[PDB]
Parts: sequence; structure tokens; C-alpha cells
Amino acid sequence: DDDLVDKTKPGDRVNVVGVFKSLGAGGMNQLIGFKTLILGNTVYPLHARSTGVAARQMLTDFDIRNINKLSKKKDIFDILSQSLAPSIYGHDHIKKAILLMLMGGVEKNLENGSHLRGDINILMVGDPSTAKSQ
Amino acid sequence: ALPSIQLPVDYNNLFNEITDFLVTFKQDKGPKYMAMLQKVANRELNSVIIDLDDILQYQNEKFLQGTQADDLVSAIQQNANHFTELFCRAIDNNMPLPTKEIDYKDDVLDVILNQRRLRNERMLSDRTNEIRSENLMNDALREVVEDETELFPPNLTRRYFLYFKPLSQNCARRYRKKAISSKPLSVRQIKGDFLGQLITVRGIITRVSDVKPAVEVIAYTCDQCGYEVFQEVNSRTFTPLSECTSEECSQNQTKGQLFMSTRASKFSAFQECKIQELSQQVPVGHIPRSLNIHVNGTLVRSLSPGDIVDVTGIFLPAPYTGFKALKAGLLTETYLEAQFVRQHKKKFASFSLTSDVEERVMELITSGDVYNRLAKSIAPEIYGNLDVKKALLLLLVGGVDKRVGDGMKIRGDINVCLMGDPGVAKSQLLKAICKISPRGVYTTGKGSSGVGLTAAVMKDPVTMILEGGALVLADNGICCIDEFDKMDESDRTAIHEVMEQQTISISKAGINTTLNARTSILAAANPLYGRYNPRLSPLDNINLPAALLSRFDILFLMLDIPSRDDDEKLAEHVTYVHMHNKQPDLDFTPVEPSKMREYIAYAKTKRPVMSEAVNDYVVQAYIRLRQDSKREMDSKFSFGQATPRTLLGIIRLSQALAKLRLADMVDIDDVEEALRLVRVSKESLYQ
Ligand SMILES: Nc1ncnc2c1ncn2[C@@H]1O[C@H](COP(=O)(O)OP(=O)(O)O)[C@@H](O)[C@H]1O
Repeated sequence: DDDLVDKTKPGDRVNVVGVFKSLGAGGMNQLIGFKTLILGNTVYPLHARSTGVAARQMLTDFDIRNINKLSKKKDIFDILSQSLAPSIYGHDHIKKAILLMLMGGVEKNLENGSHLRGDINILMVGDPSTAKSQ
Repeated sequence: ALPSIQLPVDYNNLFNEITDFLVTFKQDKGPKYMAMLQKVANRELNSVIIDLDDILQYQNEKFLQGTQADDLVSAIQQNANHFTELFCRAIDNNMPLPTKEIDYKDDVLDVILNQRRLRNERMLSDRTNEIRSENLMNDALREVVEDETELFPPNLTRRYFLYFKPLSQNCARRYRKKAISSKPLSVRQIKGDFLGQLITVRGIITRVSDVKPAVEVIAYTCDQCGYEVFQEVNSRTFTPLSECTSEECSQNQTKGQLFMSTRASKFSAFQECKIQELSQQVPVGHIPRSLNIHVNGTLVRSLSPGDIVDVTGIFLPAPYTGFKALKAGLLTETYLEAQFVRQHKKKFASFSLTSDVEERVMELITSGDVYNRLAKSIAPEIYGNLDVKKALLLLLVGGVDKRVGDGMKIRGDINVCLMGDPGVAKSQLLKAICKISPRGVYTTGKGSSGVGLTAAVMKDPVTMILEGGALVLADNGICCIDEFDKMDESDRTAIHEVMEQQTISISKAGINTTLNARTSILAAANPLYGRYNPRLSPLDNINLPAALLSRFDILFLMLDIPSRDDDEKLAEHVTYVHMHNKQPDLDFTPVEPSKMREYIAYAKTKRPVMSEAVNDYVVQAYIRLRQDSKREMDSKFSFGQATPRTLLGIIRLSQALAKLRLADMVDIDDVEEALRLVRVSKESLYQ
């Protein structure tokens, strides 16, 4: 319908809530009619494992007050570094960059020039069974 | 049944006030558009251009001097389709008609409308004679003649056309009014509520069709009653009509039998194309759509494919639905009608005005040290490589040619290759060159195959043509090419076929064409594994044969020697990039590209001619080159052979070097600059 045109690209996972309605004269005029559809609808895109947006997570004032209480410290980079190895021993300086890639850096596109790339790309190498697939 | 609605929009006094504005305008000798209409009456022009600003200037003018004007900007802005002919019939009220005796060679269209003007009046002169001869102030006597005679309609004999023009924000900046028609809007921003409005879109011209005439009205000769029947068609298809529809063939036993005619019908120029989205305001996970735009009349043959253009027009549906079973009952398929073209990146070889041009060009000329200022200005966002930028400035020139006549041409094209890896950031310049330069297509290695960048054959839509590729597109322009080392080997063969000019041979399944291409080539390949081994030779760290290197007149090398003193300026260079958004400081001001290309395009129309003293200087200088090149004959740091094509380039170069003097003054210092860029381009591998 009107305010609901084009909320989805083809290839996502979306919940649809509406009414299952069958219209049309089912072949009794003059081999099967009664084709069906669903109208009166609301559209809700939902997060996949590997597709689409997951940024619908809310933030309360109770939430951000904890963040503002958190950011007033001096060593939280260490705690966030040690946090991301829940079941993996070691690899301290590796985890530090994994914070920073999700930060993504800053982007400043030049005036009538070109963009300057801001993100960070990392390859690792090591012997097998050493938390590479972990 | 079928009620009625009143609305504040009037048709009566708007027609009255639009007559006055069409007459009373003096600001921009006598009246503006009547002198234009006299120029239309001079029978030498086909278009009528109407702004919105002089309207708004008049609408400012009437309120400040008189009581009240009806609003007319937002009046046209709403519906905009009824304002075509209701405005244009007021034009035919006032006309300096006999303003020039007709030329015998003027127009075959002109001799027909002169008849229908005269045949109207001679038929008008007959009926007023009979009525006064049968009597029982003369305005009613005139009025009886008005309704008792079939005539030609005034819509049938027009000969001119009218295009509207949107208002800029500039006068709207002074007085804010309904400036909603002129915003850079997207196809995604086209909601289905903007139908009938006047809009402004932009994008990329893609899949341009061909121009073919569109039939509008058809004449029909009676051959018995001697009338002419006229049928107006606004549908997609139509039908021929019956045996006759006269008033005199009517009420009679034997009706006629008709047939149409060609020379008496009215046609129209017709061609359409599609516009792809600008690919900058697209959301983060979307694919760009397209849109159909019909073009009619004068504005045809003005839109090359693959450009950046501002299209303004009015938004109308077309009666069409998709599949038969999928029809929900009222499905409206839309389009846009073109009204005005404003192109970004104004194309060269299309201007002749010089006065307001040299209002800024002479200030560039009188700035002093212009030639060194230019290569500083093209893509200044890297550090160093000034001589490298200087040769690319000369690549932007090109622009020389000669045919001996009943013979061969010579191509005035420059083909500079780039070698080196990787921290020089060559692709920063590769995107920059095809960006400023008009007709610039950025290409990669594998993303076009051997059939991609050349033409292809597909089934034509509504209007079996040869659909071309990027090099077919980027003719009379510069192609930016990445990773020539990883092309197909058949794709290499086409590139050798461009080094002889205009040649693209095809021997496929049904195609034998040899199409033409005025293209220009920039290439940049990377060296071998490792980086700069002096134990390795030239052509040892190169993955291409030297016959291809013989086709390259100019070659560079991108060294990277880590030197202690070169870093600190470059470190201050790159850190200043993120401190601001502009590099130079207190010593230089950059040239904006729009003013830059106009000085280029004016320099493209010079054609300097050589002299005899410069003939003497080059010959023995080529004996300098021919002698010392053929004393090594080795696979050492020096390259093997010296072609006569080297002399073919350097004569062409100093010819192109003379073009930036704009003076036809081929001199000794003209050639003195040309020899310096040869010896430094080669053999920079010494450090
Ligand atoms: N430092 C470590 N701490 C805990 N577990 C580890 C550690 N190193 C390796 N592992 C174990 O290694 C396994 C993952 O093997 P991995 O090295 O990721 O695969 P591959 O080398 O084939 O990519 C996990 O099951 C994990 O239990």
C-alpha cells in the first residue's frame, strides 16, 4: 500500500503480518480459479545471521548513563581487549585491532577530488589448531 | 450524476495578464520577445524559450507599482500542461507578419504554410461578398461569415516550437518564492505524488535510441468533394478511416473514397533514452534504477550517451499496464517529457563566443607563469611528480592532425604508459584524469573482456543495431585503463589495432564492420615480482614485448628510493591533507576545472604551423639520438632500439607545445622544452 511501497530489497528476511484473502471468480463463470493473496499488511525486516541491518537496538537514558559512567575511566581499552577472548588464551595485541576495525576510522572526502579511505584490513597467519578458526 | 467542483484557479484573467507580460517587457532596444517574435517572423528560428525569472521580475514589479497581480509562477508550477497551448494561442494575436519577402530557397515547409495562410483569406474574401450582395455595424456582417465556412485550424499552421525553462535559485535567493521546481532530485525521490508538476532530475544518459519521425496528424484527399480530412492521433497505434467524412459528400447517394498524403501531414522529431541513477545518493544496499524520458522537436540530437546532465521537465503517465493477469485494474505507467538540457562538463568544440570567455581567460593569461601553473593545478592532491604531471598536461592537449589528401592521416594522439609499484598512488591520478576530462571512461582489466569494450549486437527495443562498448563510447576522449598486464591475449590485439588510428576490425558470425574511434589511451602496468632489481634488466621485469613498447612514445618509471630528506616535506604534505581540505599555502592558488577546460578548448582551435629554422634544429638532433642509441645493442639498463616513431612524436609534441602559447609561434624554445622531457622520462633508474 501507499506508505508501504519499497521497504525491502530482494534477498532479506522479513516478517509480514496481514490478512489472507482470496478474490476472483473461481472458474464457475463459463481449470482451477481462486488465486490468493494477502492484503492489509505490515512489514517488519528482521535480522539474519549474515544479511541486513541489526542496528535496531535501542538505547535508554539508563543505558547511556552507564556508558557515560564507563567512558570516564583510564584503562577500559585493556578491559575491552581482554573481553573479546572468552574462550581463547593469549593473543593480546591481536584483539586490540579487532576493536579498531569496528571503529572503522574517519572518512573525509575531499572537496571536488577523491575520497580518502578510512577502514582497516588485516590478514593473519599461523600454524593450524591455534585459534585461527576459533 | 457527474458533479462539478470550483477551484481558485482561473483561466480568464490569467489569459488577460499573460497577454500583457507577453507585450509589456522592456528590461532585457524595444520589446524583448517581439523582437524575438520578429526574428521568428524572420523565419530563421524554431524555438521559443520562456524563463520564470522575468515572470517573477514582473511579479515583483507589478506589486511595487500597481495594486495586485495574479500569481503566475506557482500557477504554472502546479498543472503545467494546459499552459502550453493556452499560452501559445495568445502569441498568434500579435505578429509582425510580412517583415521579410520570402526567399526562394528558404524552406519547403514555408511555401506550404504561406498557401494555407492565403487560401484561408481568399476563402474568407468570397463569403463576405455574397452576404453584402443579398442584404435583408458590419461586425455582425463580419460575424455571419465567421460560422458559415469550414477553415483550416490555427493549430495546423504553426512552424515554431516553445520550450519552458526552470528558474534558478539565484533570483529566488533575493526573494523567496515557489522555488520547489529546481532541486537536484533523485528517481528514488520521485514519489508518485509529483505527477503534473515541473521537476529537475539528473543522472547518466544510457541506451540512447535513434531519431525517427513521429506522425501527429494525417491529411486525407477526398478526390470527389475536394475537401481535406484531418485526423489527430494521440494513441500508440490507430487506424485509417472510412471512405469520406465531408459535409458535401454527406447527404448524397455516392460518397467518395479517400487516401492519405505524405507532404501535407505534420510530423515531429522523436527519440528517447533512459537515465540511470547518479550512484552517489543511493542507499547503502541498493541497485540503481532507470527512467524513461521522451524527447520531441528542437532539443533532439543533443544528448550523447554516458554523460552527466540536468534534465528538467513535466511528469506525465502513459496508458500501459504489465501482464494481463497481474492487472489490479488501474495501473499507470509513467514517463517524463524533456524540456531543457543543462549539461555538467560542457563539451568542447561547441562554443564560438569569446568576449565573456576572455573576461576570465585574459586574467589567466596575464597571471604570468601559466604553463608551470597548469600542471600544478591538475590533480594537485599528491606530492611531487611535477614533470610527471607536466607530460599529462600535454596528454590533455593532443589536438593536432594532418592528411596529405588522397593518402593517409596522422594521428595527433599521445600514449603515455606508467610503470612502478606501489606506494606512488597512481590510481589517485587515474581517477582524476577521466574525471575532469570530458568523455572520460574509467576501465579495469578483467571487468571488460575482448567482446565487452568493443561493440555487440542485440535486439532493438521499440524503435538489430550495434550496441557499443566503452572504447566505442569514449571516442574523442581519454580511456583510463587499469592492469593491462592481466588482459586477454586477444584483448591485447585490439590495443595494437588502436595504435593505427580508427581501426577496429570484426570478423564474427554475421558482423563484418570496421568501426571508427577517436579514442585516447592511458595505460599503467605494474613491474615484476620483487621491486627494481638492477640485476634484472629492462624487459626482464616487464611482462610485455618491446614491439608494444615501441608503440609507446612516452614511458615513465615510478621509483621509490627511501631517501631521508625527501620525507619531511612529504610528511608535512600528507598530514596537512587531514588538517584541512586544501593543500597549498600562501604560494599558489589552484585552477578550478570548469574554467580550466575552457582555456583548454579555446587552445584546441589554434593549429600552429612550424617554420624553417626549427626544421634545421630537429634533424641533427635526431642524428644525436640515432647515433648513440645504436652503439650499445644490449640488454643493459639502456633500451634497445630507437624508432622513427620517436621523431614522429617529438615533432607532434613541440607542435602541441606551441598550442599552449596560443600564438602559432613554433620556435627554438618550443623545441628546447621537448627534448628535456624525453631524456628524463627514460633512464630515471640511475639512483
Ligand atoms: N590459545 C587457545 N586457547 C584456547 N583454545 C585454543 C587456543 N588455540 C587453539 N585452540 C583450539 O583450537 C581450535 C581451533 O582451531 P583453529 O586454529 O581455529 O583452526 P585452523 O588452524 O584450521 O584455522 C579450537 O577448538 C580451540 O579450542
